[PDB]
Formats: sequence, structure tokens, C-alpha cells
Amino acid sequence: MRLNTLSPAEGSKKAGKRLGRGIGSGLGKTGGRGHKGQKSRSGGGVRRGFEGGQMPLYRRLPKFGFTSRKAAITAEIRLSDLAKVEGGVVDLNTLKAANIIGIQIEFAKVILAGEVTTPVTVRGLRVTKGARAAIEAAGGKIEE
Amino acid sequence: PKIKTVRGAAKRFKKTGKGGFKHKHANLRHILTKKATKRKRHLRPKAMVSKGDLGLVIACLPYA
Amino acid sequence: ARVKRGVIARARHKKILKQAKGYYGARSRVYRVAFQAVIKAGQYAYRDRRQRKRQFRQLWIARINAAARQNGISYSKFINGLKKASVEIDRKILADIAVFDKVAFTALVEKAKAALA
Amino acid sequence: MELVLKDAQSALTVSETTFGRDFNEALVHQVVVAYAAGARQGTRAQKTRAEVTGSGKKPWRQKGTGRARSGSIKSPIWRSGGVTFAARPQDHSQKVNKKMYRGALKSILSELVRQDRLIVVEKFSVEAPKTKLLAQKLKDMALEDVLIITGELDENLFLAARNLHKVDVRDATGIDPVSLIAFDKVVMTADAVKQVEEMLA
RNA sequence: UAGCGGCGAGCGAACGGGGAGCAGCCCAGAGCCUGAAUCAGUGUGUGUGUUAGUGGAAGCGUCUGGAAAGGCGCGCGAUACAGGGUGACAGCCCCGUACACAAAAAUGCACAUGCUGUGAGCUCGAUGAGUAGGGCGGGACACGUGGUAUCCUGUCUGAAUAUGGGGGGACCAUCCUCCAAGGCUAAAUACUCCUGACUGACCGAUAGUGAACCAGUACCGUGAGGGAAAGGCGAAAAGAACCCCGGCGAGGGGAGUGAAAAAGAACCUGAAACCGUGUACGUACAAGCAGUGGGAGCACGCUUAGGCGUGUGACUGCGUACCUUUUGUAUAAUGGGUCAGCGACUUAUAUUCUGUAGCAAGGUUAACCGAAUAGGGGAGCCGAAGGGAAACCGAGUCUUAACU
RNA sequence: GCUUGACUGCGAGCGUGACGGCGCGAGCAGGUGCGAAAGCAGGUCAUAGUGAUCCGGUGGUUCUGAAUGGAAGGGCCAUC
Ligand SMILES: [Mg+2]
Ligand SMILES: [Mg+2]
Ligand SMILES: [Mg+2]
Ligand SMILES: [Mg+2]
Ligand SMILES: [Mg+2]
Ligand SMILES: [Mg+2]
Ligand SMILES: [Mg+2]
Ligand SMILES: [Mg+2]
Ligand SMILES: [Mg+2]
Ligand SMILES: [Mg+2]
Ligand SMILES: [Mg+2]
Ligand SMILES: [Mg+2]
Ligand SMILES: [Mg+2]
Ligand SMILES: [Mg+2]
Ligand SMILES: [Mg+2]
Ligand SMILES: [Mg+2]
Ligand SMILES: [Mg+2]
Ligand SMILES: [Mg+2]
Ligand SMILES: [Mg+2]
Ligand SMILES: [Mg+2]
Ligand SMILES: [Mg+2]
Ligand SMILES: [Mg+2]
Ligand SMILES: [Mg+2]
Ligand SMILES: [Mg+2]
Ligand SMILES: [Mg+2]
Ligand SMILES: [Mg+2]
Ligand SMILES: [Mg+2]
Ligand SMILES: [Mg+2]
Ligand SMILES: [Mg+2]
Ligand SMILES: [Mg+2]
Ligand SMILES: [Mg+2]
Ligand SMILES: [Mg+2]
Ligand SMILES: [Mg+2]
Ligand SMILES: [Mg+2]
Ligand SMILES: [Mg+2]
Ligand SMILES: [Mg+2]
Repeated sequence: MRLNTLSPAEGSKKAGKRLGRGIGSGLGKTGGRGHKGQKSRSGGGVRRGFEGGQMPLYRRLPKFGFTSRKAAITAEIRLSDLAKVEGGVVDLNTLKAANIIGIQIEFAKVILAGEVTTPVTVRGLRVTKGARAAIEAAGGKIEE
Repeated sequence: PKIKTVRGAAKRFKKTGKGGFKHKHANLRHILTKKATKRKRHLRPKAMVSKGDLGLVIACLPYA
Repeated sequence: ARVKRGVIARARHKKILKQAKGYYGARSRVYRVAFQAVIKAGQYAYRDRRQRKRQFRQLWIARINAAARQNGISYSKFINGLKKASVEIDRKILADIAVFDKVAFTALVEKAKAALA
Repeated sequence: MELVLKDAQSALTVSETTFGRDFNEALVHQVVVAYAAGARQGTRAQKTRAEVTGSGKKPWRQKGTGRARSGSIKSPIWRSGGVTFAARPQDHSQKVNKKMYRGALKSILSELVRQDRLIVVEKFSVEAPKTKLLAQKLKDMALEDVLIITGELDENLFLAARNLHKVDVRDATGIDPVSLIAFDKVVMTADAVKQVEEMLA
């Protein structure tokens, strides 16, 4: 082990392409650009979504929906997150403190995702049909 | 700098569970009396973006 | 990391100009002209390694013909006669014998004449 | 895992994950390359055609003279012209994931042990900040090109090692990946081994 | 991201969170006690910084060489082996460097303290009107008049008075929150004409400044303005005394100096294009991209012959340059007089994919702190859940009254 | 002659398109007309008779509603 006996892993330092450096290289002259037109030019090319002038897809199609401001303050909790809180009591404050939900979250739902192995008390949170069965099976309690 | 979303595209496409995009069908805005109820019924549910168009939508939506 | 091309450039031109020795005027003096000369020289040399094989056989045939005719038979009938006689001596050797061993070549003609009789 | 002490003839109980793990060359290489890149200053520039001194006047008319068309006297095609892709100062430092850094240190230490380049001692100090005293201690210990890692910073030892090119002195906190490789032997104090073990979990 | 937007191209927040830094005051006035906190101007004193400086370790022999720092042998200093110079590469020759010190005088910053001016504390008051608001036209807000709150105001108007007024994004009620139409305020932030110290996977004379050099010069232009070229003898000038040809030339030949003049001032090295002198071979009956394949002869080497190296090339088969652009170019299409040097896919930040590495249902920290490539910092961000426009439901969900 | 199937929700499976789309479709649920019944009817023998998106209008609506209750505005469905 020396400063002149260290090598990178095979395939980890692939050499970059160097356009316009002769015939032998395979990338000489046009540099993989082909012949003439807009795309061959320096700074040449069309913008994202441009289709030649035909009404583009993101314009042919209509807009839909609205953004719900409530969805942004609503989070989901996995059963695998209940054991991660300090205290055995799962509230909005406990999940925030355990870094499970965002500081600005005002509503949360416990869902059947992962497993609950310890008895836990869930408070002031919505619980799904399946997650209620899982929490109660593990010796837990669900209160408003 | 950060890539900028094509804001018009963000109002028309939504990324689904497996990576594709859902959109609203064209032709259900006006000139509706002449259109058959069957035709207008099939234009009501959302549809998926086609293979040929994915590249275009994905280019417009780098943060989807 | 500024790189000066001089040493590499000089070696490249020198390599080409050395291959250009004996060529006329600019062809042995001026890089641009010398470079085109050396490529053409290689192009003809590639072509003529194939052509050499053609020119030598054409010469062997012509000599065998002359020597076959001196012994009263044409090249075509002589080659046929040797083929029927199961003689496998080639055109390079036959043309050599035609020049350096006129007695052995006459013996080959008799062997060819016998197989056509 | 046990490390034999040179002259004390004792043994130190060390983590087999820190001093007995297999060498990951790829991992070590990435961290040593990143370290040498982190030592880079990146201070330089050249002038683009925009930054070369002179005016925006077209050297000669577009048509009629028989000369190739010119636009700028600062053209990168031209002698005295700007540099096409002119350098700007740049930051060559790379991110090294915390775990990748520690894993590389573990791998280096384990190779030093494996190649019998790691020497453990109870104490390593000098009486006064005198280069001659350390030179004599190294001669007696049969050491020449060596890295001395102490538990806590020893000022006399640091001063005595300064004019010795083949010698460096570090506290356990100040260790680096290049230094651990750059010297023939590495002398570690019992307290330094204890401190490095706590660092590398 | 939310939004704004011929809802195009684009433009682009805030709330909240993590950090650097943190500091609060006065007037709208009178009385009581009075120069009581602070601030500025400025005399003095001390600390300390700047503007000159002082000391600063330790090597000699031998070899080569013109010369020793190089090789070899044996010593020695090092809190000094940063760096530079010295006849080749020096820790110990010289200047330095580590470290330790120094100011008659002027000045910066702190505190201490003198003086002039300013006012502290307490009680009772007072509480910014052509203003807020409005109509019209504009402008500013990420927000383009939109359903458009908020801010400024050119024009026309115009309140309430803490039982009062503003804001919470049209607007109303309720509630919460703040108090406009007076003023001051350090830090964290931005920058470099200049001064000092240091540093560079920056350049090294067509580069790096336009300028390594008497360069913003010479030169051009009425002027604003534009704007070059141009570095290297040698260690030391020891820069060639003296003689000769020549016009008391230019230039040269000797002599001498020097290690070298295969350093002579047009001076290190001294490429290429281009131009000569000499020799070998070919060439004055011979038609074309000038080569290539065959090949005699001549010259010159070999080998102790061996039908072989090297140079040349009579004669002979084949054979219309290169680039570019084109369906297609010997093309009578384009480009290049030749040489040398330079001259074109980069860089930053996002984003995705492949390779590779770490860790893995987790992965990783940003600013910043720092013990400074460590460690701290998990604010965040991506992922382990989706469906639906959404409310919402959730391994499902949406669709529909309900789905075979 | 009687009538409103020129139905509402869907749709196995196909056709034709670079795409946006366009077309054919038995069968399922609800409700309906005609026929004694088997049945037939989701317009017209079939293939032309058309205009994406944005912006805006009207009606409906277990959606949203920037402190909160409303409202404005937005969404969704129908349509211009
Ligand atoms: Mg690259
Ligand atoms: Mg081209
Ligand atoms: Mg073309
Ligand atoms: Mg093209
Ligand atoms: Mg968090
Ligand atoms: Mg509609
Ligand atoms: Mg030559
Ligand atoms: Mg040819
Ligand atoms: Mg330049
Ligand atoms: Mg870190
Ligand atoms: Mg911006
Ligand atoms: Mg904050
Ligand atoms: Mg603080
Ligand atoms: Mg000294
Ligand atoms: Mg020399
Ligand atoms: Mg007030
Ligand atoms: Mg106001
Ligand atoms: Mg509207
Ligand atoms: Mg409100
Ligand atoms: Mg005020
Ligand atoms: Mg400076
Ligand atoms: Mg220059
Ligand atoms: Mg030069
Ligand atoms: Mg003279
Ligand atoms: Mg001499
Ligand atoms: Mg001489
Ligand atoms: Mg010279
Ligand atoms: Mg002749
Ligand atoms: Mg001729
Ligand atoms: Mg011919
Ligand atoms: Mg043509
Ligand atoms: Mg042709
Ligand atoms: Mg031509
Ligand atoms: Mg030309
Ligand atoms: Mg009936
Ligand atoms: Mg509300």
C-alpha cells in the first residue's frame, strides 16, 4: 500500500469523449453531429416539447384539477414508524419529534404498511381499517 | 441553475405509480351537442401518455 | 496545464518526410505534398502486392508457351497433357526449367504428348 | 484481535473491524484522490475574447478586400486573441461520504497491521524540543521514515520533528488517509490506538 | 413548489424550519431633583499595532571538472531542511529561515483620566391630518386587472381620535393581532485604486497584462479614439592588445582571452520552408498526379565468393492529388503559395441513465460550528404507497346507484 | 298503427393511427318503446356534413374555501 500502488476499480473512471481529434478516434470532423441543419450548429437545437410547429402534446391536451392546500398539511404513517417514537404514545407531536412527519403537518393517517411488534397508543390520528387490526393485534390502543 | 418546469405541462400531466403520466382527453370542452353520448362518455376518464410522447412530457417535467 | 505541440508535431512531420525520400520537388520537401505522396505510395503498394502475383504468372505462362511451341505443342494442350499425366509441377518451376533445362522441359512435353495420345 | 507492543511486551485488545478488515483498494483510492484534490487551491484565469483589452471595431469590411471575414481583434483564432474556453478559479474539492471516509481509514490501518508497518508503544515523547533528541530516539528504535501518532498533542515532540523530513507527528484526532500511507512505518501510542478505535467505532 | 403567464416563451414567491449576528433608543413638555447614564471634539497616561531596525546554529578531506553545491569518506546544527544567490544540484560559503528582541519621532485602536458641549432618574402628561380611506390615470408587489388584498402617487377629494384606528389576499361577521401619517441606531453583509506578508496540479516571450524591454510609447486619425513590434554572449567583459587585405570603410584572415569563439556582440540551443558549393548515379527520340510492382547497369559497402545492404534508376505492367460539398467530382465546382508556432465540443449549476464504490429499508446531510479534508450540525432532500380533480379512503382506490 | 333506444352508466374483444385521436363491438346494470312471442331498438344502408388547446359564459354539484363561519374564486359533471 503506497501512493504509487493505488488504482481505481475497473470501469469506475471511463475516459470522456473528445470530439474533433482525427479519423482514428471515430469522432473526428463533424464530432458525431452529422451533416448541416440546426442540430449541427453551436448553440443549435429546439426547445423541450417543441414538435416542429404542430400544436404540442402539452397544448393539444386540456388542463385538469386543482391543488389542495389540505393535502400539503396531511401526512401518512407506516406501522413501522410507531415503534420509532419515544414513549409508546403516537400523537402529532411525537411523530414530529421522531422526524416521521413534517413540522407543519396538522393531520396524519396510520396505514397498513410495514409491521407493528410493540403495543402502542395512537392519539388524535386517523387509522385505516387494516392498520387498526394490526395495532390492536400487537396489544395497542386507538383514541381520538 | 435549477432546471425550470414547463408550467403549462405541469397543469396537464400527473406522474403515476409505475412512472407513466395521466392526462385529460381532448375534445370535451365545447361543440358538445353534435357529439355522441358514447364518444363523450369514453373521453371523460383520464388516459395514459403514449410511448412516443413520454420523452417530450418527461423533458417538460424534470421534477415530476 | 498549457500544452506546447512543437516536439510531437516535429516528430510527426519528420516521420512522413522520411518516407517521402526520393520523390520529386515538394513531394520530398513540403509536408502537405509529401503526406499525400506517402499515402498514394501505400495505396499502390497494397494494390500491387496482389498485381505482382498476376504479372509473374502471366510471365511464366508466356515463357512456357514459347518453350512448348519450340517442342511442337501449344501452352493450352501442354497444360492439359500434364494435368492428364498427373504432373503437379507449377508455372513458376515450369518457366524456370524452360530457360535453365531445355532437355528436362522437352521430357515434360513428351509426358504431356503421351497423355493426350 | 491483539496488537503486540514493541518494547513493553504487552498486548492491546483492538476492534477486528478497524485493524483486521480486508483491504478495499477502490474505497481507499477514492478517499486518497479526494484528499489530494482537497489540497488544491484552484486560483487561475485566462481572458475570454470579452476580457482581452481592445475595441469592438470590425478589423476590416465584410466583403471586397479578398481577406477572410473578421469581426473581433480578440478572436481566439487570432494571435493576441482571447482563450476559447478561458479558465476561471475553480473548487476541486470532492464530497467523501462520512462512512466511505471511515471505511477507507479502517482499510488503511488493517493493511499497515498486515504489512507489519503499524508499531504500537505505551508512550512516545522527548525530554526537550530538540531535533537531536528525537533523531537519537528514532536511531535507537531502528526508525527513519515514520509517522508518530500520539494520544494528545505533544509540543516538544512536534517541535523536534519539524526539521525531520521523513518524520511527522500527529495527535489521534488529526490523522488523515494520505499520511497513514505516505510513511514507511506508523508508530501509535496506546492512548492513540484507544482514541482511533473510538473514532472509527 | 404555490402562483403569474398571447396560461405561450418565460417569470417565480411566501408561511415555516436550520444558521451568522444580535441592542436598543429619542422627540412630539412641563414640573421635581439638577450637570447623574451615553455620545462627540480634544489634553495626558499606559497597553498594544504600524511607520527604520538588532542578534540569529553548524564542514572539512578526496575525485572529476575551467569552476564543485555533484560522486566518495568521515563530522556537525536543527523550535532553523521556507526560499534565494554563489563558476554544475549547498542544512553547515553568503542573504535568509525558526526563535528571541528594538523606537528619538509621528500615527491607528483600546481602556484609565482631565476639560468644553450634550443630558441621567422620577412623577404627571402628551401620542405625528390635507393624513388614513376614496374616484381617475399609472407604477411597485413572483402576482400581466384578474374574483385581487397590500404598497407608492400625477390628478380630484377626504375620516375617526383607544368607547378609536390598521392588518389577517375580493367582501361581511366573529375572533386574534398590531398601533400609520416624527426621528436615530452597532454587528453579521458588499467591494478593492492602494500597503505589507504569504500561496497556486496558473502563464513562461505568437503564452501571461496592450506593455517582461523608456508602452498607452512608436505609429494612424481633425477628433473622440485606435494602437504594435521588440527578452537570453559569457561564470566573469576576461567585449578580442598586436599584425595583414580593404577606402584611416564595410567585411574578412591571423594573434590573443576563455572550458568553449562548434559563445564575437545580428552573440544559448539553433528545427522547417527556402537558396547554394561538392560527390555518386540517372537524363538531350522523349509524352500525362511523377508513384507503385517488376528490373538491367553504375557507384559504394559486405561477406573472406554466395545471384545480399545502401544510393541511383535505363527499360517495363498498373496508375487522373488532397479537403469540402454532393445522386455523383481527375473534374474546367470549393479551399490551400510553402514552412514553423497558434487555432474550434469547454466550464458552472441542475437533471436523468450507465459503470463503479459505500451503506441499505434506509441513504445522505446544507448553511454553519470547528477540535478545520476529522468531528459536530439530519434544517432538509430522495426512497420504503397508492388511487382520486378533491374531500377522502388506503394495499387498495377511483369510476357508477352498483359493477358481471 | 303505437311510440322516444336520437336512453344513462359501462364494456370482453378488436380495427385504424407517430401522436392527439377516430372507429366497430357482443355482453353487464338501471330505466324505456314496440311485439302474442321468439325478439328488435344506445339514431338514419354504410362511408363526407368538421375545429385541438387557452380564455370566458350558463346550469348542476357528498369536492375546495389563505385565522374561523360564510362568500368570492378554483375543481368536477353537463353545455355554449
Ligand atoms: Mg467531459
Ligand atoms: Mg461540413
Ligand atoms: Mg442536408
Ligand atoms: Mg442533422
Ligand atoms: Mg425533519
Ligand atoms: Mg366543460
Ligand atoms: Mg531532405
Ligand atoms: Mg488507386
Ligand atoms: Mg492573450
Ligand atoms: Mg463533514
Ligand atoms: Mg431568481
Ligand atoms: Mg429563521
Ligand atoms: Mg445565536
Ligand atoms: Mg546565520
Ligand atoms: Mg555548466
Ligand atoms: Mg401614532
Ligand atoms: Mg395604508
Ligand atoms: Mg374569472
Ligand atoms: Mg382571510
Ligand atoms: Mg416610526
Ligand atoms: Mg496587494
Ligand atoms: Mg505579449
Ligand atoms: Mg523562444
Ligand atoms: Mg574590423
Ligand atoms: Mg586556451
Ligand atoms: Mg578563431
Ligand atoms: Mg546561436
Ligand atoms: Mg537517349
Ligand atoms: Mg512532357
Ligand atoms: Mg498507364
Ligand atoms: Mg449538383
Ligand atoms: Mg472518378
Ligand atoms: Mg479544383
Ligand atoms: Mg485558391
Ligand atoms: Mg308487452
Ligand atoms: Mg375561512
